[PDB]
Amino acid sequence: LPHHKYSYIPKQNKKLIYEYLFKEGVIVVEKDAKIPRHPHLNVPNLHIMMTLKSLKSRNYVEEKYNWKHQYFILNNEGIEYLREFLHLPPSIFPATLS
Amino acid sequence: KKKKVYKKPKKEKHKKKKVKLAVLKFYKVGDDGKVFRLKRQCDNCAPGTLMASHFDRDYCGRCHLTIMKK
Amino acid sequence: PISKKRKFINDGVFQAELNEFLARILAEDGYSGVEVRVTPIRTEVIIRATRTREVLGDKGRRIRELTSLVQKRFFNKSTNSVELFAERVEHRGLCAMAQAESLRYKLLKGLAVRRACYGVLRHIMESGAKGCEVIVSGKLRAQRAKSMKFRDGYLISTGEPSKRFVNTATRSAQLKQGVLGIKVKIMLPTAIDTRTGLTSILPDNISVLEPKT
Amino acid sequence: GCILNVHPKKYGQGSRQCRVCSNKHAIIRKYNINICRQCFRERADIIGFKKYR
Amino acid sequence: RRIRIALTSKNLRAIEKVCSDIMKGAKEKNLNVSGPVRLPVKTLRITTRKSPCGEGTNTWDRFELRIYKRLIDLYSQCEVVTQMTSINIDPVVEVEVIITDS
RNA sequence: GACUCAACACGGGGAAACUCACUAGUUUAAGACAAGAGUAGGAUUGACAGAUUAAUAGCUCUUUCUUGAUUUCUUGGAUGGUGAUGCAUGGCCGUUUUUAGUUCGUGAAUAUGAUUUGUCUGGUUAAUUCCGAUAACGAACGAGAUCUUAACCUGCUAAUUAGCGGCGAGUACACGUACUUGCUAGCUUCUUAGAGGAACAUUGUGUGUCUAACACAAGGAAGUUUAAGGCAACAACAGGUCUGUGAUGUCCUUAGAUGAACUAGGCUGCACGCGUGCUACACUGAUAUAUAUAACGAGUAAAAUAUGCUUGCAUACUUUUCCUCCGCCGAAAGGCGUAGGUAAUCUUUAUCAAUAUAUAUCGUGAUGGGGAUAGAUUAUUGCAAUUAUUAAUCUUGAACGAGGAAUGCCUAGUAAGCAUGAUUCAUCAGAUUGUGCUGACUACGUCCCUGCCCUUUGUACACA
Ligand SMILES: [Mg+2]
Ligand SMILES: [Mg+2]
Ligand SMILES: [Mg+2]
Ligand SMILES: [Mg+2]
Ligand SMILES: [Mg+2]
Ligand SMILES: [Mg+2]
Ligand SMILES: [Mg+2]
Ligand SMILES: [Mg+2]
Ligand SMILES: [Mg+2]
Ligand SMILES: [Mg+2]
Ligand SMILES: [Mg+2]
Ligand SMILES: [Mg+2]
Ligand SMILES: [Mg+2]
Ligand SMILES: [Mg+2]
Ligand SMILES: [Mg+2]
Ligand SMILES: [Mg+2]
Ligand SMILES: [Zn+2]
Repeated sequence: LPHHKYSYIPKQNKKLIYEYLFKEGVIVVEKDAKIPRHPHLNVPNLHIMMTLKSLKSRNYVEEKYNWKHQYFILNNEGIEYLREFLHLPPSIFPATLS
Repeated sequence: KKKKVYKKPKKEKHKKKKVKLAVLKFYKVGDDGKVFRLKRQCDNCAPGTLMASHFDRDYCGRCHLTIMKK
Repeated sequence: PISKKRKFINDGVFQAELNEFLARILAEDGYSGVEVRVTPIRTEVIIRATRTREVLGDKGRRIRELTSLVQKRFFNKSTNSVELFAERVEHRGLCAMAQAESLRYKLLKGLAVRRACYGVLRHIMESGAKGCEVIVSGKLRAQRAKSMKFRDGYLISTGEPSKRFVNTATRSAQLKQGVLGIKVKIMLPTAIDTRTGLTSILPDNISVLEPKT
Repeated sequence: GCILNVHPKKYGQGSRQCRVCSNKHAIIRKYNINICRQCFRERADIIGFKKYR
Repeated sequence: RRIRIALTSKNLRAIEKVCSDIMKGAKEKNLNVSGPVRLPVKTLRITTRKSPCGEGTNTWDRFELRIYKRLIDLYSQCEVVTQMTSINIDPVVEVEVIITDS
């Protein structure tokens, strides 16, 4: 634990977020960068904000902001993208599809 | 409003000085006189974390352990 | 263990967010309303819409994402409490939201403003309405704003009956030159079930029966 | 070091905000509504409040 | 014995109907029941201003949210009473069945 | 920001930090994505100590350790902005106007037209509400109807977290009363809340075209639609709001930021003018003691508490936080310890107030009226009280003897007087929004003044 700067996302945190998104299908972020953690994920809320934001801008997820919340949803191009990133067999799929 | 006057020069950003092959100077071996440490090894970090030989103290960059000489 | 005052407020505020969240996901599919039934076993949410085919998706795939979204937002405490049901509107010619969403859709394609209002008026009166009214305001042609009113039939503005027998909706459309306001008021066929649950077919008319021959 | 958001904000105006806008002015707090007055008057009907006299 | 059924609802339209169904339904099973107890009605009040801006004659509107509550006591078994509740009670009246054992 | 009514205790705007947008400083990247550039013989992140800085911001230097592709860079680009534009818009609100107004079909004016009639001389009404007249005959909005609250019912339906009774046991006094305490036939006057009844000008006299309708009397709880509110028609204003909004169009800015923060100041600064108010000018009073007596409300991821390692990190996610009975301490303000309550169950309401009432002191004297401005001391709220947050005690003791020209609001449980719940709220009401207590004088009209409406008339006005 070498105490790096805040918002210096470790490679272990990014792998945790992708795995949550692939298994589950959707994620809700509740935009505010002062909350220390996500309900279902033990990562600083800011790290989740940046990664989905990057995912959104590459046309992998679409979202819309009801008052005080985020509501992201994955697409088909996202599914093929992550599987190569996370090295999974070609048969596993997100839950919301089955 | 009025545009402020800048008579005070810019404070420059701090960038890290670079030295080539830092670990190679840490250990040196002769034809005789095989592997031999030249610095101090930290106490509370994992083995292999050397600590700096400052002017009058020994300091570790990972745990900030400073052990005072003399 | 909160009190009744705090509990009633929490549920009313809960329904405000959910209705506003779905109108953004289901904007283009004729959204009309939601009724929430929170049972201790499992909580049910009923969706009313016009084009239910696109709402469910292929093999009900998108409703499962909606179920996963609602459950992580409002019911993060548990893991299985919610499902979502879809329903088709009985009479879509009298749903003010359905028409306002319909009129809005045309205006973003570039249809003539006068034809679209006439088209919506004719469909509404075809479905048995006793009266209707449409209003559009904004930058129509010039740089100065103006409002256009279209009426057909009979309408009421004052009193208690105006709240019961009249249906209302409001929407807005974002053009490249600004924002346009769409207002639809539909006067339902005069039934409008009453205080004592019963159809009040006649609001104020005092018709006299024909004496038996 | 880091001095971002280090002023204590446990009370006062900056402690809370509108549930809908994120605006910090004219917040209703009776019965824990936590909504600014402009937003509330729009959504007052669906919550359950009614006008009688 | 001595089981209590409590009803709360924002709606007077429905809560009297449900309170009628239980009283008639329990009478058929030939049960001794105590008639409805109508507790005092309470109202929640909010008085905000119109006019999101600042100008104009200062006008106000008075909002009210009123709550109702009933109370029925009877002598019977718990399991027959608790299944008597799930008789398609319309979902604006939430029912709390409480045993007043002492 | 707003500048007559329709700006000026208004922006729910009671700003110590935050809010905050203004002043002086210092940091951050929380610069998506694409291409490049850089580098695994290392792109970059972080820091003890001495200097340095308001600062314990490695902000930046001297010194050298750590980290590992997260960054860095470079050309496009993209969010964000309490930045400009309410004379580019949506939505909402205020005003003309709470007045009584607005339109259509067919016919007629027509024997060019803009247009007219229907929509009217007259009586009546809160009201184009009615009767009548009649080149017009019929319709629609608005008005009225409708909704909420209040007043009458010993007549219906019910009894807990409501009452009254009934059976004992007591403490006191009388030729049965007061209170305390256990148990618990029946009833609904008192309390709470569901459904119904009641008023229609009913009956007389009078006025009236005897029509539409008005006045007085009787009965009646109620006869100004019984009283108060809610909603609100065509159309308008270049009325206010982009500083409520992930509503939004253009323009500006985007790493030496108009983004996000952090530290200290300011929004309150005082020769003057204006608006809403509070306290007064005393005896129909001030001071002290004592007696009797209301209605609408509100209440429960962080920090803190129990126990150790040399305030840092473990352990309990326990009793903690909101209203607080009672006991003890303290002049007081407050402190300490423990009940009850997620509430017709407890705070607390067969009572949580002040005007009132009784007795005494003062005695027409800027006085015992009035309480500004100042000095010293104490306790709570908060990480922080200085420009004095708020409270408590002792001293000081200003103007003000009923107010010029002008000007506001009011016709009955109303004016005026008197208090109190709630909003904002860590701590601060001289404000707003409700609620109750005591309770007058004057009219039962008019077009003189000021406004708005209708008809006739004049116009060279039409931005009127
Ligand atoms: Mg408009
Ligand atoms: Mg009316
Ligand atoms: Mg104020
Ligand atoms: Mg203050
Ligand atoms: Mg903005
Ligand atoms: Mg304007
Ligand atoms: Mg406007
Ligand atoms: Mg005319
Ligand atoms: Mg009674
Ligand atoms: Mg706006
Ligand atoms: Mg500041
Ligand atoms: Mg000010
Ligand atoms: Mg005022
Ligand atoms: Mg005195
Ligand atoms: Mg004196
Ligand atoms: Mg006059
Ligand atoms: Zn808001």
